Amino acid sequence: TSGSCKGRCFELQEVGPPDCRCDNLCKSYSSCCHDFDELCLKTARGWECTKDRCGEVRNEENACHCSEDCLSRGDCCTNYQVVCKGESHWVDDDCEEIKVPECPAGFVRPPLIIFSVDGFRASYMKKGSKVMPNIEKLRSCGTHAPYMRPVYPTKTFPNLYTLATGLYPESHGIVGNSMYDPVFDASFHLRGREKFNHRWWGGQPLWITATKQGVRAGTFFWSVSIPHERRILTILQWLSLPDNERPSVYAFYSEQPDFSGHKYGPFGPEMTNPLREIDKTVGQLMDGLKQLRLHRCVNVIFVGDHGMEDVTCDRTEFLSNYLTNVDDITLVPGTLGRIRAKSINNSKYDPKTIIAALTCKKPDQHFKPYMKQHLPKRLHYANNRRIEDIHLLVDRRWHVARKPLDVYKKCFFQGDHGFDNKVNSMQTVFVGYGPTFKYRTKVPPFENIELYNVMCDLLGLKPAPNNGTHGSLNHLLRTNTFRPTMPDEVSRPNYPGIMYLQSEFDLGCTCDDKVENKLEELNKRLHTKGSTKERHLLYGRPAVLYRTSYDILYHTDFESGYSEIFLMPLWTSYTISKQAEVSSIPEHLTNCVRPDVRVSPGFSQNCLAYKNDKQMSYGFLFPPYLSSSPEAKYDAFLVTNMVPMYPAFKRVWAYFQRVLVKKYASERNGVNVISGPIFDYNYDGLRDTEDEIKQYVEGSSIPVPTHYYSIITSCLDFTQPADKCDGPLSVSSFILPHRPDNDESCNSSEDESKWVEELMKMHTARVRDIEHLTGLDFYRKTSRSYSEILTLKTYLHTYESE
Ligand SMILES: *[C@@H]1O[C@H](CO)[C@@H](O[C@@H]2O[C@H](CO)[C@@H](O[C@@H]3O[C@H](CO[C@H]4O[C@H](CO)[C@@H](O)[C@H](O[C@H]5O[C@H](CO)[C@@H](O)[C@H](O)[C@@H]5O[C@H]5O[C@H](CO)[C@@H](O)[C@H](O)[C@@H]5O)[C@@H]4O)[C@@H](O)[C@H](O[C@H]4O[C@H](CO)[C@@H](O)[C@H](O)[C@@H]4O[C@H]4O[C@H](CO)[C@@H](O)[C@H](O)[C@@H]4O)[C@@H]3O)[C@H](O)[C@H]2NC(C)=O)[C@H](O)[C@H]1NC(C)=O
Ligand SMILES: CC(C)(C)C(=O)Nc1cc(C#N)ccc1COC(=O)N1C[C@@H]2CN(C(=O)c3ccc4[nH]nnc4c3)C[C@H]2C1
Ligand SMILES: CC(C)(C)C(=O)Nc1cc(C#N)ccc1COC(=O)N1C[C@@H]2CN(C(=O)c3ccc4[nH]nnc4c3)C[C@H]2C1
Ligand SMILES: [Ca+2]
Ligand SMILES: [K+]
Ligand code: NA
Ligand SMILES: [Zn+2]
Repeated sequence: TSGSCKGRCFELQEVGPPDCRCDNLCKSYSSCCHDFDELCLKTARGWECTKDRCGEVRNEENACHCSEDCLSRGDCCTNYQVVCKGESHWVDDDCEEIKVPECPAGFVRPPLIIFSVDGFRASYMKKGSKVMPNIEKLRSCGTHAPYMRPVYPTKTFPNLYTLATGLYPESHGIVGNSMYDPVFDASFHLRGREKFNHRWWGGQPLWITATKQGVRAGTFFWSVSIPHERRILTILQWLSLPDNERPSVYAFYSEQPDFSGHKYGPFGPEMTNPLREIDKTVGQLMDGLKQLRLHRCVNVIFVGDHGMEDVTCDRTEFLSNYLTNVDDITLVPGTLGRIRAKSINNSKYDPKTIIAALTCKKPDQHFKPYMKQHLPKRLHYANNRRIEDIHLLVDRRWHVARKPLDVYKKCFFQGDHGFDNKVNSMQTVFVGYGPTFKYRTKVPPFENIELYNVMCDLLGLKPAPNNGTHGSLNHLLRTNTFRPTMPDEVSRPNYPGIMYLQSEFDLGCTCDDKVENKLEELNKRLHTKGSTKERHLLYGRPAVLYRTSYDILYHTDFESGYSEIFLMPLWTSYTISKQAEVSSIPEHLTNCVRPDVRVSPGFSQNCLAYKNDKQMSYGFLFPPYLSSSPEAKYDAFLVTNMVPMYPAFKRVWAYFQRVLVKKYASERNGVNVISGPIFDYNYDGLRDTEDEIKQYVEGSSIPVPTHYYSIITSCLDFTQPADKCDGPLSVSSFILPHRPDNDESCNSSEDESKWVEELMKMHTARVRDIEHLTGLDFYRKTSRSYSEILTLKTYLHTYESE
């Protein structure tokens, strides 16, 4: 470490060791040159020009300069021009639209500066507005969302690395603020050097995507000791490098307001200061850019990782209050719980009994236990060996801790984060400002997984495969690199006619249906042939994006895509107008299941299988309850409308079909509903192939769904009915887990009106989540632009307050 940093402070291109370093990571590696702080971390005279300093003789020891050569040397204090040249601060200037990039010669593309702020809760934009004039100018003049949804867990590393990669934590591998990997036999902590081993960090983050494609990056790590002022001056110096050396993408990171927020709560009186400070740093950057003539050239993204909630020690739940075998578990504690065996050499560890002991045990309990595969699918928090089989979702405002000793042998804090990512307090911020973003534009809330695609667009890069839906944020941008196209249908449907006689079927099924007009039979003929298909299929048939064998089946009240491989529909589509009336399954038709004369015995389910199977009953995708007439109801009992359902789950499903659909049709002015099965036995969030199914209705080839979905669409303008909508659509969807019990809902021994809807809300989902899980592609035929449809497909209905 004997070498010098002279003239190589914060050098971008790296050197070969044991040879001393001068970059942000050097303190962490103990590899800094002995003159690092002296040369690279000057502080003399502070950060601002004062009037007396103007035009001075250059003293190389000052932190920044007011000397005449400073603009060209690229190292003035950010307020130099204001003080020494009578320029105005960036914030005081009117905002003027940036129609085209106004860049100095040599700039091949507008730079991107990612200004990331830790714990910057969405509502600070309104609530701290009086003290954040620079940020508020960015926000009102550029493009902003009311809030941006983080990913689960709403911790710092999982979310910054999601921003950088477009990946769910389960895919990028940073699934928590601390992690045990069972194959590394290693722990990853906020403290320590293990976290610096590359083996934890999957996917391809923006700085690597940028390099691999010939675009240079400034640092995406800043030392905690390096003050924010020196961080801004470093970015400003790099922006003054020669064309061949100068990076195109930059990052800034603020520890605030998160650092304070943990101490004082999200709205503690001590929070106003951190917000003033962040604002001042933004002011410095914008003043700096304006000096360099870059303030109408650079795209600036102001983005937070997660919000902040009120959490205190006395609001902790202790596992020792639930389990007696509390010493046989390791818990990752806090705003989420992850339990594994304290030792794998122990074959006396039983997760089922742990779960059981943690379920609805206290009238008011503030967490809920889940096997990871049972977590709401919208959290995408299962497909990683680092995520423990046992998970606890903790209520907002609470903590889980193992024993009382852990909170008083380790009250300090008033704020925390990490809860479910639909929680209002966890929402964070997005503002984009620059030539490539729109002018004075509000966009709807979106998920942070979408940004990697946009940052690649902004930089002319081709994104690595990721979890955003590329095009879903084209409406943020003035000019678009990416023009999305609908994927091609892989399998085209069959359209079978009447090909089988009743007596050919031997399904163990029975129906009371043999009751004694010519016009009446041509009417019904037109039905089985797609007459009301434009009423029940409002957005075109979904496209199957994989290779398979399936039949389109028309009926009076509904239309389906019936899979000959899975022996049940992939999808069933139907419209319930506001006027539509509910009826009951008449008594003689309770056990009614009818063969479908369009589909072979061999590609049909049978009732026998359901008899012999003591666990499994069955339900219907189009609900009998909602048939338009007594004759049409017979359609609802076709064996091709049937699906396997646990009796426990039928309680949920029956309430949704009998009560909730009609309610939605009344509130929304008609709804269109597409429901179907989902198979995700390997919990990867993607459609299972046949050979992945772990469970069949006993002694049959009838596969059992892990989940059931519905997509419920209507007109955004609810003065128009769902079936005659001229403009933007409105959607909400869910993916309900197909479970043999209702342990998840503590009050399920009450009437369905007390719990079912609360459960469905918990399992709300994006249409895009259902697409991954089914291999289907929806909304193929609408009057809407494809970009708008992508936005709709990424929409999540969250059921939170405002
Ligand atoms: C969100 O977006 C992401 C990104 O697009 C989606 O994830 C992708 O999904 C693909 C499908 O699951 C998957 O493709 C597979 O890749 C296998 C090789 O994987 C390596 O290479 C890639 C490319 O560089 C790399 O990204 C991978 O990185 C993973 O693994 C390491 C750890 O080992 C981590 O550093 C990293 O975080 C990442 O981990 C994640 O992925 C793995 C699985 O890949 C998970 O297990 C982890 O939990 C974690 O989430 C890897 O370095 C490739 O071998 C596969 O090919 C198999 O299948 C094809 C079918 O086409 C077939 O030709 C072969 O038979 C082959 O099977 C053989 O191997 C089997 C497995 O051992 C064996 O059982 C068989 O018998 C066969 O011998 C496959 O193509 C892709 O890797 C990931 N990418 C990422 C970044 O995660 C994700 O699905 C999206 N999510 C949603 C909800 O939509
Ligand atoms: C992997 C990495 C470097 C974190 C990353 O992706 N960074 C990235 C991507 C983009 C983007 N896109 C934009 C900016 C960046 C900026 O990163 C950085 O300089 N750092 C962020 C780390 C946060 N941190 C903590 O110790 C911490 C831990 C637990 C906490 N709870 N509550 N507050 C916490 C703070 C050290 C800071 C170093
Ligand atoms: C630069 C980057 C990748 C954004 C980063 O710092 N990421 C990050 C932030 C935090 C934190 N906090 C925690 C973990 C991570 C992820 O780590 C990684 O994947 N890597 C970082 C290692 C740095 N490195 C070097 O050879 C090196 C470079 C510069 C040096 N100066 N002095 N000694 C040095 C040694 C190989 C990189 C692999
Ligand atoms: Ca799957
Ligand atoms: K049964
Ligand atoms: Na229950
Ligand atoms: Zn924090």
